[PDB]
Amino acid sequence: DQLRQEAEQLKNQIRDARKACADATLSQITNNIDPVGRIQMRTRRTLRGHLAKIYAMHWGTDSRLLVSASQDGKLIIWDSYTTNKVHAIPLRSSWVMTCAYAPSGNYVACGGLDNICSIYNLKTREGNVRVSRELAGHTGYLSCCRFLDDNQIVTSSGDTTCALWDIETGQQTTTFTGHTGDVMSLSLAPDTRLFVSGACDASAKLWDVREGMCRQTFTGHESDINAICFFPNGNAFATGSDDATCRLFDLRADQELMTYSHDNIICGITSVSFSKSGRLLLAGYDDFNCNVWDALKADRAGVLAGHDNRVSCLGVTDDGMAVATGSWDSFLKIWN
Amino acid sequence: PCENQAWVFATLATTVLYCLVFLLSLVGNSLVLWVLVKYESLESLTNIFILNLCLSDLVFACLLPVWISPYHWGWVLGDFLCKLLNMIFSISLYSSIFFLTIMTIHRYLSVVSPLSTLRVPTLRCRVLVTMAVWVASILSSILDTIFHKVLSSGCDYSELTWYLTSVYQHNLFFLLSLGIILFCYVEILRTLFRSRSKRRHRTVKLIFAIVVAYFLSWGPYNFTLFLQTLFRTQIIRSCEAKQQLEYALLICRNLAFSHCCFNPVLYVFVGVKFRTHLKHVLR
Amino acid sequence: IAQARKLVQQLKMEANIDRIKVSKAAADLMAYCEAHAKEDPLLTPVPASQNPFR
Amino acid sequence: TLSAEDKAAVERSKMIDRNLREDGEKAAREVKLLLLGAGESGKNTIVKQMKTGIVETHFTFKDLHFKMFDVGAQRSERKKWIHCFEGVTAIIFCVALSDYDLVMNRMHASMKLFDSICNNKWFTDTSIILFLNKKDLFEEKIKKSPLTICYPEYAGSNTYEEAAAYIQCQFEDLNKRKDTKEIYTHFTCSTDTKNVQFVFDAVTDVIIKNNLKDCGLF
Amino acid sequence: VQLVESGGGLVQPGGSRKLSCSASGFAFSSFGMHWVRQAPEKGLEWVAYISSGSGTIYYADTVKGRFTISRDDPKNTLFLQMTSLRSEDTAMYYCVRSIYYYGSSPFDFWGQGTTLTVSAADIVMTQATSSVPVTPGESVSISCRSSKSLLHSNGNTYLYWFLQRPGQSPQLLIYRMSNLASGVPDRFSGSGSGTAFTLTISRLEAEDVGVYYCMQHLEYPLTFGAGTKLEL
Amino acid sequence: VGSEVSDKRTC
Repeated sequence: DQLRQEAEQLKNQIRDARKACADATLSQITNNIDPVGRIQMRTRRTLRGHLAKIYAMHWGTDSRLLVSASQDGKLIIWDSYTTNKVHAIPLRSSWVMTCAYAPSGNYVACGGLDNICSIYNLKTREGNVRVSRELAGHTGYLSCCRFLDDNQIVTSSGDTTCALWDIETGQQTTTFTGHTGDVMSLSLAPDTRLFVSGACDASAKLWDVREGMCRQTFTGHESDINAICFFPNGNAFATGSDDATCRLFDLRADQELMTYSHDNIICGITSVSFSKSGRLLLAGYDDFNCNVWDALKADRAGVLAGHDNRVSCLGVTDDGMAVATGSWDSFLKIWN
Repeated sequence: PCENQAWVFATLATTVLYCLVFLLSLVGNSLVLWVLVKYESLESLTNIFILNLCLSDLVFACLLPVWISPYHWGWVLGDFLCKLLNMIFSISLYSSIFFLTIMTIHRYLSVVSPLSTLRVPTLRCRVLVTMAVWVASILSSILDTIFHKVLSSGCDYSELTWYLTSVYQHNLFFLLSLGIILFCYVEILRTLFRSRSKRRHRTVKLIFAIVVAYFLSWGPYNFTLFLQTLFRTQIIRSCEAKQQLEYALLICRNLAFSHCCFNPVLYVFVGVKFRTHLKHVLR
Repeated sequence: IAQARKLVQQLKMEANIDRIKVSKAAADLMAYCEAHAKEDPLLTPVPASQNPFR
Repeated sequence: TLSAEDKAAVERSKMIDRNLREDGEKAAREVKLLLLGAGESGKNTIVKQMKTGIVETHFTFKDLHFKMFDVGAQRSERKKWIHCFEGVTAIIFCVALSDYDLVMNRMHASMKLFDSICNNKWFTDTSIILFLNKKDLFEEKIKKSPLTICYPEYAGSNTYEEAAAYIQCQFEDLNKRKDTKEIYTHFTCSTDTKNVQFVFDAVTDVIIKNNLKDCGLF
Repeated sequence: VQLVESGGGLVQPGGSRKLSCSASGFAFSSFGMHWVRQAPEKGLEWVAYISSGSGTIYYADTVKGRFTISRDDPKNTLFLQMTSLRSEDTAMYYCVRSIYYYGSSPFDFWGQGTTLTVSAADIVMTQATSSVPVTPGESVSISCRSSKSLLHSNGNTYLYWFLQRPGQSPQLLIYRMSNLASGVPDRFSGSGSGTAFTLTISRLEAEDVGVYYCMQHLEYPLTFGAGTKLEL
Repeated sequence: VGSEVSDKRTC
């Protein structure tokens, strides 16, 4: 208990350091900036074909192909320009809650309640899509999966751990421990040297891929954390929680800058993503619609209300041209 | 001879209830078509039957306002257009009745033997049965085009024999449809009664309401038509009875043509699935 | 001694992180979203000459 | 409008759609059964009959394919993945009648679990089948061990019938939405082997109700 | 991945014959198939095309009416039934597979061929230079011209390049004028715009000798070129 | 069948 009191003593020191650095607020600096006008987005495409709830999606690096995972046991690679289905990959386990697209475009990944991440090879000598490797070693359900390159993947699981894999060997290169709850979301920094993880204990942590230790820890939320997204610069990230509240954290200041919460919203937040410039912050909610938040003044500037059930996945292209939202109504929609 | 003192009242009653029915049927069937197209999938027999019945009712309602004009200034459209319109009329009517009967048969199959309905049939058979119903309606309607001309009495059948044949065919089709409907619904109700069920009162009510509405719509009209086809053959020479028979025919014909607006309420939106889908659409 | 481990992290790492002031920090976020604003196709919408999605 | 390659791509997409529709039609025939039993509540006994995460059992009975999902290997929060199972035909629940004495008493924990899943947000219209297994030991244990040690508010004898009826009544009384949901209580008969028959009857009733709901008659 | 064709031989004029091709090592049911024939001492020529799903069949006007194509998915075989063989049908028929989705590589694998000897609005592609004296090490540029603009409104220029080594089958090099085929060395580069195209090789070796063909795929029929020999 | 119009007079 002596060490226990020391830990509380250090937490007092940590809080003092954070308060000493809070000379002002983000809301007091952007008081003279011009407000972003009413952002009206329309549905250009409606990608149909899924027969069950859509749980995740990811864009390719070419901003044209996207992969979607639904609980019917199917991965579909769509051509969003022409609404064509390039591929339809059948899964061995229909309980899939995550999907990923490799930066090169040769591999896609998926995972879920079966505690295995499956890597698929899209460009083979034959004409089918083959299962390359099945990464196992997690004792909990898989929440998110992101590619580092064609050989390394990072996986967040519900067993309070994140892991780094080497695909060619199938083993864990680095294992990340320190969360006290189920990890739900995971975002990679633009330099692929650091990544943030949000768990069920209302905490966000910054890890170091090459080293393997928790550089920083972030608190402030009151409930479960369901989404995380890196700022395009790489010195900030946004979180989404079940208490109808987004927040914008900072790495260099080690503090919370802004909170995006309204009074008429009481539902959870399922997906959080940014625009190309970082001025807009798209967020999906349980109330069947998505809102566009302005990241610098925390005032709502748009509502996307074309869906019939809970919006579960939301992504923005690499060039910022389109925002695609998928919901539990088995429809994807490309907004512009 | 006799004078239809009812003509003055008949003109007004037609020109008011026909317009009301046309507007209500237009809005209801358009709403049903929108709800079915946007959300539902065209691979389950229920959706196909509902869509086709709604389309038939919409065509009937669209053709309805034409027959208002002869009451005011007679029929001047033409010989061929009269045949085409009178063919479309019969096509819509018989298709509506046949699809209602087939839908009731499908409901009885689904409730009595759920396992048979669980295995979804192939797409080929559904188009076959739809085309079968449509071609049956075409065969039942094709006689009117070649057997009905334009005469001094606006559009009317050339010979009395074809008038008798059409009336008797209408009566027989109604009787067969009613028999099938009653058998299927009684079987469904008995099956639901045999085993303990939750909220069975709602289903009992909706079956009774459907049967009562169908009978009230299609029974008195056919009985009055059968009385008229006896008076026209001149087996009864009571001129006074014709005065009441004309008013009865007016009321019963309006009741029968009320079906093109009554059907979507009783067969589409009273259910919870389509009602919730419409609620989602309203946003 | 599970707390044994938890202790050192908060010390060695969390206690000693050079932290900058919120103003310097925020100025940089505002400046990114100003330099890279013109090329954003949802803040400053693009002419229907591209909507690759027209 | 389109080149030859674009037309062939459209044909490939249209074939993908046809195969997807065929797969969905085939999958709609199967019956989804969750088995969310309690800890040490005779789950091994209930999966013993069929005539590292989710464990799936596929058995057929009377030309109806049943897919049973044992999810008891998940040690994480139930709320986060409980919505993945909405749309199941039934939820098979197993409790141990012989765990009234063995203890936090197991029976009370089973009661809290049943109350948690019966009043859940996603399971309002999903029927729950309840199995009361391990009844052989209860017959001899009730004589030596009275039920009053666990249920002070009991005014019955020590016979097996009265105690079993009391347990069943208390388990069914935890239901709240008694309008679209039903509880099918049954005692596991090892010799008679009517468990599969009971599951078949419950699934048939659920299918009939769902078909009435879909037609518009409900 | 290999395609072996069986059949052919000596057929009297006015007769009939069936050519068979056996496919092993790849998903046959997902690939479209073509027939391309080469007359003795002449260029390539298109014959027929059957798609995946057997929902679209096209023939050349020369052979349309008497030649029939078919596929048997469960047995992994391709068929071509010929009736009333003329003296212009003597050639060595090759079987080419092709798959069409976004980012595909059509005309990627060719068969070995069967020799068939008988007794005795289309887009035109111009490859004027029939031969080039070459030395190993220098850069070689090979051009091919077109009549219609191959640049579609999508942005893709449907031009394909093929290599036929002496005693071997044609092999894909460049598809859509800019993308390299798999297994091809990086010294091959394709460029051009509109109706004029060129192909450049940086460092020529002793294995690059052969005939170069240019093909269009904007619309059917697919017309080949005349060839350019690259003897040393 | 009921599309015909009522007779103003009859015998």
